[PDB]
Amino acid sequence: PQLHNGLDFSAKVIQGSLDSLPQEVRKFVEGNAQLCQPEYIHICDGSEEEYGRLLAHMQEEGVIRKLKKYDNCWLALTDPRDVARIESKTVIITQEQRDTVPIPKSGQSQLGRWMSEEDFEKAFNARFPGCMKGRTMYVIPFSMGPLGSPLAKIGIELTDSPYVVASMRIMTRMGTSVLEALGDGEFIKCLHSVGCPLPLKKPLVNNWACNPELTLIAHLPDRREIISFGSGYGGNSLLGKKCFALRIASRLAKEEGWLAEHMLILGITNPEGKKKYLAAAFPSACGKTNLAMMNPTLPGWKVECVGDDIAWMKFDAQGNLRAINPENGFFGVAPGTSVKTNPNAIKTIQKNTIFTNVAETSDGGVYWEGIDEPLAPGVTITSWKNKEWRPQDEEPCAHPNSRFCTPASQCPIIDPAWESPEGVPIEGIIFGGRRPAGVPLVYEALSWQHGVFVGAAMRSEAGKVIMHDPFAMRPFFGYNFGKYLAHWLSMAHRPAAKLPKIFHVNWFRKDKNGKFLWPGFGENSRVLEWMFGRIEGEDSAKLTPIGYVPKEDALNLKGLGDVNVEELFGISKEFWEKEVEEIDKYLEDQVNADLPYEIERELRALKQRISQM
Ligand SMILES: [Mn+2]
Ligand SMILES: [Mn+2]
Ligand code: NA
Repeated sequence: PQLHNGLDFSAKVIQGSLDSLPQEVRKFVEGNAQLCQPEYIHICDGSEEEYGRLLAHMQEEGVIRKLKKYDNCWLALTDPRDVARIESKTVIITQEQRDTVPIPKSGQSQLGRWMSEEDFEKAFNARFPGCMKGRTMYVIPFSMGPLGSPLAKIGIELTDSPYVVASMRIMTRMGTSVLEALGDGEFIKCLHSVGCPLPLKKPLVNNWACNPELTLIAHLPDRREIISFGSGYGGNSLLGKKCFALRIASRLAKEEGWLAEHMLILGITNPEGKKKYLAAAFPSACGKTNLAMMNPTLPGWKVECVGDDIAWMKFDAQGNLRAINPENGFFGVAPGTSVKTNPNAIKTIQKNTIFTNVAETSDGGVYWEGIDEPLAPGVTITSWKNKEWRPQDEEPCAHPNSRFCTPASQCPIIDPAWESPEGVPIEGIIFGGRRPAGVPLVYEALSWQHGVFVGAAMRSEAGKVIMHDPFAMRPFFGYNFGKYLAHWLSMAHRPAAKLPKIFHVNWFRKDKNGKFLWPGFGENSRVLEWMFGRIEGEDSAKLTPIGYVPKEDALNLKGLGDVNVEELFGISKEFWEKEVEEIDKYLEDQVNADLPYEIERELRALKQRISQM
C-alpha cells in the first residue's frame, strides 16, 4: 500500500519479478531499494547468459579487461585505496561488548572490533540513504554449501557492483534455484554498496567505484544481517567470503552446536587404499592453498581438495565430525603461485577465472611476483597500476594482496565428495604457523583439551614480529573468543563424539644461517603420512614436553637425506620457557575473565612439563 508512488519498485525491475519473490525477500529487496534509491533492480538468475553479458558490459565501461591468452579469463585493476580487507573498519554489533570480544585485562582487544547498536545506526544513516542513485541494485540469491545440504545456509546479497555479481557466481552457488529452494525459510540479509551514487561527487580512479573514507564492514548476528559500505574488494564486498562464512556463521555455529572455521579440507589416500579427510587452519602466507592442492612426492599417495579456506563442521548422530566446504570457488592470493609451489592451482586458473590487481603481459596473460616462469623475448609487462613494468623495477608488478577467483569444479584434483550434501568425516585437525625458531616440524596434541590449547596458542611471523593468531581466526571471530574456546572444549562432552586427532605443523623452521631446515612443498606428504598412521593408532610417537613427535626412524625420509632431524625436532627449555610466558601473558590479557578453566589447566601443564626438562 501507499498514498503516492514511491514505495512499490515493481516498475524498476529489469530481470525477475518482485511478485515471485518470497515475502521476506521482497521486503528485504524493496525496503533497501526505498533506502538506496537504485535506478533499476536486477534479480540474478545465475545463468551463463547473465554472467557472459555482465562481463561484456563491464569490459565496455572500462571496469574489466579480457585476458586474451586464456579461455574466458578477466582482469580488474582497482583504486589503490581499495585493495584489501580493513580490520579497523570491520565491526560486529551486539547489545553487550562482552558478547563480541572478551574484555581485556590491560590492553586493547585484538580479537575483534565491537560497535554499539547506536553508533552503527548513526554510521548506517550517514552512508546508505540514496547511495545507489543512478545504479542497478543486483539481487544475488546464494547458497553457502551444496544446495539442499543439511549444513548449507542461504543468503541474499544486494549490491550495486557487477564485479561483485560475477565473483559471487564463482565463489557461491547463486541464482534462481536458490530462491526456489529458499521458499519462506530464513536467510542471511547481505547489503553492499560501493558508496558512489551518481552523479559522482568524487573522482573515479581506475574505473573502480569505492568510498575509502566511509568504508565500514558491519555484522549484526542478532539481526542476521551483514551490511558493508565503501569497498568493492574481496572480503569486504563478496559477503559470503568471510562476513557470512566465518563471522556470522561462527555465531550461528555457537548457537546451533557446530563449528565454522578458517580451515582447508583435504582428502588423502594411502598406498593401502585407505582414505582420510583432514582439516587445517593456518595464518596468512603459511601455504594453506598449497597444502589443500598438494602434489605428494611419496609414491602411492594421493591428495584431493574439498576446500582451501572455510570448513563448516558438525558432529552427526553417529559421532563423526562431518565437514562441508561452504564455498563454490577459490579466492586465492596470486603472488607466490607457481608450477613449483602449486601446479594444480596453475591448471585451475587458466579458464573461467577473474583476476584482480595482477600484472598483464602483452600477449594477454597474467604475471606476479613468485610466478617462477620466464617470458619469451618480446613479451612485455603492464603492472597492476597500469604502468609499463620491468623485472628490475623497484615496485612489484602485482599488488601483494592480488587475487585469482576461480571455479572449484576446475581443480584437477577436486575431491569427488567436495559437494556431497552429507559432508566428509574429519579425522585430523592441523594447526600451523611460520616459526623460524624453536617449534618442531610436527607434533601431536596430548588430548582434545591440549589440542584446543594448541589452537589458542598459535603464533606466526608476520618478517621480524611474531604475532598471535589463535585458530587462524583472529580477524574472523563472530563472538567472544573465550566463549569460542568453551564451545570447542564442550565437544568432548557431546554424546558419541569422535574427536579428531589434533596436530601442529611448522614448515618454516630455519638454521642459524636462515636457511629452511625442511624442503616443504610436496615433501609435506611425509608429515601427512605420519599423521595418517597416528590416526590409525600406529605406535610411531615419542612423548615430549610439547606433545608427541615422530619416533626415531618413524618419519619417512627416503629420497631426501641428509635432513637435520635433530635440529628440526629440537626442543629447547629456554625457548619454551619464553614461549609459555608469551602465551600466558596473551591469554591473560586478551581472554581474561572468559578464559576457560581447561585452557588455564593446559597452560599450567605445559609450564610444568617444560620446568622438568
Ligand atoms: Mn582465508
Ligand atoms: Mn571438559
Ligand atoms: Na579498473
